Amino acid sequence: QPQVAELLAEARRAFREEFGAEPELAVSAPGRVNLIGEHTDYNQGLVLPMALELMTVLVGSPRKDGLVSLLTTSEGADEPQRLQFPLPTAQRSLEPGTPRWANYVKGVIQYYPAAPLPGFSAVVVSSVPLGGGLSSSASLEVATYTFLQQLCPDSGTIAARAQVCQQAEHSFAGMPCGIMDQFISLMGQKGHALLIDCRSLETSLVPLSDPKLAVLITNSNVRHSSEYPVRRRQCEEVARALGAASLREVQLEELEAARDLVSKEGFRRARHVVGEIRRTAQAAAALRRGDYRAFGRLMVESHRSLRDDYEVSCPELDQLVEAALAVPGVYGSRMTGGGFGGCTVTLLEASAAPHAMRHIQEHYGGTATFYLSQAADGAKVLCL
Amino acid sequence: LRQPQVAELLAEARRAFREEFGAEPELAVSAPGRVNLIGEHTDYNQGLVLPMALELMTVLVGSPRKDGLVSLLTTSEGADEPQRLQFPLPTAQRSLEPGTPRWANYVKGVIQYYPAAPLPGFSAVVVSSVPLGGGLSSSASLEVATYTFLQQLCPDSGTIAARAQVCQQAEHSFAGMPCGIMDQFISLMGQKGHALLIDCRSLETSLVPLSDPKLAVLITNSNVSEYPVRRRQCEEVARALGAASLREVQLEELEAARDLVSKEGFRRARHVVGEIRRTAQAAAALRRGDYRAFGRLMVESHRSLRDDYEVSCPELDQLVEAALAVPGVYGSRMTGGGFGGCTVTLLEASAAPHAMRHIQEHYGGTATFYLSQAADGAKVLCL
Ligand SMILES: Nc1ncnc2c1ncn2[C@@H]1O[C@H](COP(=O)(O)OP(=O)(O)O)[C@@H](O)[C@H]1O
Ligand SMILES: Nc1ncnc2c1ncn2[C@@H]1O[C@H](COP(=O)(O)OP(=O)(O)O)[C@@H](O)[C@H]1O
Ligand SMILES: OC[C@H]1O[C@@H](O)[C@H](O)[C@@H](O)[C@H]1O
Ligand SMILES: OC[C@H]1O[C@@H](O)[C@H](O)[C@@H](O)[C@H]1O
Repeated sequence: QPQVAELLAEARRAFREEFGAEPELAVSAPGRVNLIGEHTDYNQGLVLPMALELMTVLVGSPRKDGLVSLLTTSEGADEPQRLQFPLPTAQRSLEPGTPRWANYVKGVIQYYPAAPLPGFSAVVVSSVPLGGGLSSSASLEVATYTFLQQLCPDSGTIAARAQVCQQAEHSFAGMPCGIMDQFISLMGQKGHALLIDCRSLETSLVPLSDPKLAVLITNSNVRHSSEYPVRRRQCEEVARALGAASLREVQLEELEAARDLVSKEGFRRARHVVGEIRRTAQAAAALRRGDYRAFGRLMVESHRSLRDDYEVSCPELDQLVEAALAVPGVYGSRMTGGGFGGCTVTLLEASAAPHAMRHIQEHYGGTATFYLSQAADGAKVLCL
Repeated sequence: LRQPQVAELLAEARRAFREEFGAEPELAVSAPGRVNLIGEHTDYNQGLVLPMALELMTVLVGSPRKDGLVSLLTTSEGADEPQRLQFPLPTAQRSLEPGTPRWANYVKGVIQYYPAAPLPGFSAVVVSSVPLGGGLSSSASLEVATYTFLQQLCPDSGTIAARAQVCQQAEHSFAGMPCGIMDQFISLMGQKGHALLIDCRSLETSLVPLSDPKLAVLITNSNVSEYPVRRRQCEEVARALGAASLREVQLEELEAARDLVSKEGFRRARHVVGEIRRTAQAAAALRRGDYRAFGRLMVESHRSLRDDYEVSCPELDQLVEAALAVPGVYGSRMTGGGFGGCTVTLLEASAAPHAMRHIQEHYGGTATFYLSQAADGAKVLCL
């Protein structure tokens, strides 16, 4: 996978060809994979993501124009890959429009809490596959936010940055996500997974640094997204039915006692959340002591839960997981992200990765892409 | 009440570097000081600590040299004279040695133990808003700033923890101060708006949010060793009880071994076992926002540090008592090694102005105040 220096150079060449000068500021923000703890973040639960070596790099310079001039080199983006617009004012504010990819940067600008924000020129380069479930969106948003910090440093907390980037995805991209993706992109540490408590936003670094251990990401290359807001609504319905603020304050037994207060579908939805939250806490402890096969088994429980109770999996994802579990050296595997496509995360012995890639691909009714990634750092400034 | 900003420090550091070396510095770096909310003298006992990084800071600017020489200048007034120094890099033949001035030992030690090569010569000026000798770990601030600087000359491979241990080894061998890992760890690991619960046995770390406009952290500098003796006693008591460190001992088991240790040694161990338990309790109190409970654990810590560990002094005890009389104050205690230094006070934000007035008026000396938030750890500054 491409490294920051190679990407930074690509962004510099493109900025030169496009604007005639060298960029003055450089910034990067990684993608992410969730090892376990799915569909718990908007339930104030626990998550265990790690930052990927896949990355977004932004280079640029301030302008006197009050204008924003943007260029992205990613081919999978909505055309046109270039866009320019004036800075928002108290009079007129930015508006979500076309091209779609620029809405992510527009939103971060609109909700940035510091002033005065100058105009700027910038080019975007990325090794994060757009729409593949590794949070290219969050990578883009956090990169933009980190870039704006160079033009106009902010005062508030890191959590505010995550919430600023999340607000943008809500209002300008129309996707009501949780804080997880933005948070891991901001808070990742290389050679570590990040156990995130989405109620208190307290953070715990769980070491992930074993040359014998590999994390295999498999993209199903499918994306069937309209049920995510439906699941979010169901969980809230069950929390009200039980007189609770969120499903995090609910454990299985209390859910069992109140079975008749919620719908049958609602009960299965809540059962995943309550069970995933505990599975996540168990996986963090298992990972601290190096119990990889225990962690792998918790990964498979998560997948079963996501497949049957939460119903956000799909045949492609299910087929990928089973093939992965047939390969020797695999500790566990499951879908990651929202579901209905996207990627599969697999914990396995590093030596088994080549064979795992061959076996998974051969038993998959479709084209599969693979990324072998280590735990990486979060957003950072790059000195040019 | 006083606190310089990063840009002001960076600008001050370049002016000094320009006046001294004739060119603009090429590299810039920063590393914060620290205040320990609770968990004192437990770190080298494999215990728990709850520090936060301060807005008080060391900024280092410099550039590589072709000389193979190191040229240093610090503008800190409390620094050992002379504040200018030049010396050659360590070689396979001759290695650096702790000499004079004392302050140069901190950078020399980090240089000697830096794990990467080849290290070029460099010029650098140090500026700092951390009071030297005030208990906010200016030493660790200087070391971590240095380490981050050398990473610019020659990036390292290892982990952040490895960087902390290099800076800790430097303080041991070149400063003659057998400290624990806490100060180096927080200077590298701090995150703004967060305290760091550090398990000094396993090095597990938790970022605990500290971001409440209703809550203020008041640091009081009294403006005023025995440390290696305390570390020795703890080791003396741990072997006597057949344990690797005081962390594996609970209060009741220590009472059984009363005849196995000296009277002083028993009191030392009683503090550690109780401080470790208080630190874990204070972190839990913080998660639920129970500031009153957190303040009480802070005051118990001071009592323990004053009576059993005896690392406080009359000035600190006077500052702590005055602070506890102020309404809105949750608790107060000494921080750092002791025998002087600063006092940390958790209080209602609205009470800060009165607390500073009350403490100052009832203190037999001139006191300095810092109203600080949890700050970020070491970072590179792009010039
Ligand atoms: N580097 C980039 N350049 C331009 N647009 C981007 C970039 N990264 C993401 N986007 C926009 O965000 C989208 C990613 O949306 P999403 O479905 O959340 O995928 P992911 O799971 O990768 O975040 C793409 O449709 C794209 O338009
Ligand atoms: N920025 C600086 N410039 C010069 N000397 C410094 C600087 N920071 C620390 N020192 C030196 O480091 C020492 C700090 O020692 P220490 O007793 O640990 O105090 P603290 O509690 O502030 O770390 C001082 O004795 C002083 O010589
Ligand atoms: O575990 C499901 C996750 O799905 C992601 O796509 C979403 O952005 C996150 O907020 C989280 O809900
Ligand atoms: O709480 C006592 C502390 O004292 C400091 O001076 C020391 O550097 C730290 O490592 C820690 O032991």
